[PDB]
Amino acid sequence: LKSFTVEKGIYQTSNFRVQPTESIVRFPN
Amino acid sequence: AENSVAYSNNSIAIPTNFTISVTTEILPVSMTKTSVDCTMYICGDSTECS
Ligand SMILES: *[C@@H]1O[C@H](CO)[C@@H](O[C@@H]2O[C@H](CO)[C@@H](O)[C@H](O)[C@H]2NC(C)=O)[C@H](O)[C@H]1NC(C)=O
Ligand SMILES: *[C@@H]1O[C@H](CO)[C@@H](O)[C@H](O)[C@H]1NC(C)=O
Repeated sequence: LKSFTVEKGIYQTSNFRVQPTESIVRFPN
Repeated sequence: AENSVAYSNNSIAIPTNFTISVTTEILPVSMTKTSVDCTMYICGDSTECS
C-alpha cells in the first residue's frame, strides 16, 4: 500500500508462489 | 392483426368477465467476481521480468 499506517480491512499483497531453486536441463539418453 | 374500434360518443364498452394470468420476468443482478495478480499474469514468475 506504500504507507506506514494501514487502515482496517482485507488487502491482497502477494502470492504463495515459489521462486526457482536451480536450473534443470534434460536431453534424450 | 388489424382492429378498427368504432368511436361513437353515444356508447361505451365495458367487459363482463375477467381472468387472472401469470407471466415471467428475468433480471440479472450480478456477475462473476474476479481478481488479477500483476506479476503472475504479465511475467509468469520471472524475476528479471518483475
Ligand atoms: C368467466 O370465464 C371462465 C373461463 O375463462 C368461466 O369458467 C368456466 O365456466 C364454465 C361454465 O360455468 C365451465 O364449464 C368451465 O369449466 C369453466 N372454466 C373454464 C376454464 O372454462 C367462468 O364461468 C366465467 N364467468 C362468468 C361470470 O362468465
Ligand atoms: C356524437 O357523434 C355524432 C356522430 O359523429 C355527432 O354528430 C355528435 O355531434 C356527437 N356528439 C357529441 C356530444 O360529441
